[PDB]
Amino acid sequence: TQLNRALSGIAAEQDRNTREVFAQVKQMYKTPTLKYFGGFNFSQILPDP
Amino acid sequence: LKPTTFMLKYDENGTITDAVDCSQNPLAELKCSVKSFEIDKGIYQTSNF
Ligand SMILES: *[C@@H]1O[C@H](CO)[C@@H](O[C@@H]2O[C@H](CO)[C@@H](O)[C@H](O)[C@H]2NC(C)=O)[C@H](O)[C@H]1NC(C)=O
Ligand SMILES: *[C@@H]1O[C@H](CO)[C@@H](O[C@@H]2O[C@H](CO)[C@@H](O)[C@H](O)[C@H]2NC(C)=O)[C@H](O)[C@H]1NC(C)=O
Repeated sequence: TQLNRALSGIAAEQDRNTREVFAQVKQMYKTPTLKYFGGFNFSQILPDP
Repeated sequence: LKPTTFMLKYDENGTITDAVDCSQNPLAELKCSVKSFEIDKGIYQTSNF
């Protein structure tokens, strides 16, 4: 019991760590079509649709 | 009479007031595990299959 409870606790805090870093976004926003914002080419940082 | 496992609640004077058959259904298998008659919403760990 102690073992199972120990590993599940260690495992469950790995999902807490991932949401604490990434999930700071309240709304999903769309990818704009314009990526040369004043010449600033942003095609590499954005996802390729 | 069968060799099963029960959990027994004792009052202030040692009267068995309530019992849970630990092999009845997966709900009652959980109450025997966590030592409670009332269990909060979520996922809890129980025995392996
Ligand atoms: C911004 O950078 C992208 C690369 O991320 C450039 O896109 C490439 O353009 C060349 C020229 O036709 C193509 O052969 C490549 O296939 C393109 N890359 C991709 C991933 O499609 C883009 O040209 C740059 N912007 C400007 C204004 O030069
Ligand atoms: C355990 O037994 C005692 C008796 O010694 C109970 O105390 C009595 O309880 C009744 C009603 O519950 C009261 O009317 C009496 O006045 C109590 N007597 C004394 C001396 O306090 C006690 O209630 C029992 N415990 C439980 C949980 O029922």
